Amino acid sequence: DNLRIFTKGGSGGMGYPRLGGEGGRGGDVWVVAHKNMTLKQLKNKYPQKRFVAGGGANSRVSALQGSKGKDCEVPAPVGISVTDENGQVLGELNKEEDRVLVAKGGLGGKLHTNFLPLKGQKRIVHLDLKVIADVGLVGFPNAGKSSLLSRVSHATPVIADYAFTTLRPELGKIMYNDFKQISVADLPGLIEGAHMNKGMGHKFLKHLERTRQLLFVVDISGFQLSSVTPYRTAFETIILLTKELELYKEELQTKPALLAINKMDLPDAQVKLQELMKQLLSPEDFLEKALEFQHIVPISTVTGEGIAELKSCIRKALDEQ
RNA sequence: UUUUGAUCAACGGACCAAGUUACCCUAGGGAUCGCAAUCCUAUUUAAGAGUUCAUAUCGACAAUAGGGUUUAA
Ligand SMILES: Nc1nc2c(ncn2[C@@H]2O[C@H](COP(=O)(O)OP(=O)(O)NP(=O)(O)O)[C@@H](O)[C@H]2O)c(=O)[nH]1
Ligand SMILES: [Mg+2]
Ligand SMILES: [Mg+2]
Ligand SMILES: [Mg+2]
Ligand SMILES: [Mg+2]
Ligand SMILES: [Mg+2]
Repeated sequence: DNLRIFTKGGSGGMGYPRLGGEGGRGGDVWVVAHKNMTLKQLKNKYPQKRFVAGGGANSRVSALQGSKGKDCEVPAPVGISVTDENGQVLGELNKEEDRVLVAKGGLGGKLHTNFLPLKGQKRIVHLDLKVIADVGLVGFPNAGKSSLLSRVSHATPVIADYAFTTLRPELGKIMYNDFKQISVADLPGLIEGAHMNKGMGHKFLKHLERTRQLLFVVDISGFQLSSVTPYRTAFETIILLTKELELYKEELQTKPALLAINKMDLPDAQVKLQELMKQLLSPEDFLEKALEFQHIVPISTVTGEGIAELKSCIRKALDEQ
């Protein structure tokens, strides 16, 4: 849902000398909102990504003025954010019936002025519909987010046995007895830092920006997880999780977030729970500023223990804001 | 006792005569492609730059098809 498109403005019609007058302005490119299903159409159908607008009509005998040209339109999903090639946000078609002048039609060719014709503007426009979920799930690889989403919903999420798996976020809506549906999306496990875009990087991290709230899975196996070389403590992971989010965007840290303990079934994990209870809250032997929302609940996937309790806490936060 | 006379130029030249008709009439006949000169475009060129985990090409200059313009009552 993060495609890209190129467009070209129509050319200006050439003027008719001997009092004929101005030529028509070139056609303009307006990205037009349509049914949200159109997103698949744009990226997949019409593989050629160049969209061109009709050039302005040339002046005709009897000193007819230009026809102003023929505009071209690009269907887009609702809620999409229109951004420039450099990443500048031109606009977002948040609601339907929303058109944006992404490209400018060529200035109408006027014989009296300096320029007889003028060519239409052309540019690369990035179009992305980063998942605007009610809340987002953020965790390290092998955290269990896919397993956690598997139990709450029936989305058959891909289970990441190894790191760098489940690259594409999977949107799952959680039903409640109150008949309220809350969308939860599971992204792939993130690496430490990633401010330099190491490994996976923060390219997929743009999706969380849209999400109103963040869900932090805390794998107890994560505590001192090998991570290949060094072994990282869970307390360290939380600090790094907060630190890396702040580096990518300050607002991300300020946004509401929740904590989700995972893999507490193991008796050794239960011993760690007291370590998790000890870590944070009371000052620890620290090894940037970090933020603790305190919305942490002890649960285990696979065994499906305590899952129902967490659901209530998530709903309370959503209802609050 | 030898000669001269025309924008008679409608130029084989009436000495000297314009409009108008739906108010009309008669006799009839009828019908009932080229060059150039720039400028746009489209396809094939690509000189170039390019490019970067549901992520890119555009495009000099040409070639070719169209549409204009200057170029001839
Ligand atoms: N003991 C235990 N094992 C679990 C639990 N949750 C997941 N696992 C195991 O850990 C494996 C790793 O996959 P998992 O962490 O679920 O995938 P993911 O959450 O999508 N990983 P990623 O963080 O990269 O997105 C699973 O296939 C499963 O065998 C849990 O609560 N307890
Ligand atoms: Mg005559
Ligand atoms: Mg004669
Ligand atoms: Mg003769
Ligand atoms: Mg009358
Ligand atoms: Mg009368």
